[PDB]
Amino acid sequence: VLTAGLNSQQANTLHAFLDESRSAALSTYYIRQVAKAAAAIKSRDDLY
Amino acid sequence: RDKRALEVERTVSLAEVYAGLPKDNGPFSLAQEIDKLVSQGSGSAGSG
Repeated sequence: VLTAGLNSQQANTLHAFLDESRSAALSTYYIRQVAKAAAAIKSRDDLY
Repeated sequence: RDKRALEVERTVSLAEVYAGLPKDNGPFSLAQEIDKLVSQGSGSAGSG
């Protein structure tokens, strides 16, 4: 409901914010919980 | 091949450029948006 009250500039700002916070979280989760051992991923750079 | 070129001078007002953007591009008054952006620590106006 709260995001529905935003204008287009605010919506773009919000989405940019969330996507950046979100990828950090997903990347962290992935490396420790999902990444297969075969892939020698130690950090976010390796994940890329 | 070095033909003499026509030499043309054209004056461009950016306020008109921004004010005149199509509605879908977020047209704006340049002076007003600058005031807001300067007062704020961040933000943006327009798009693309």
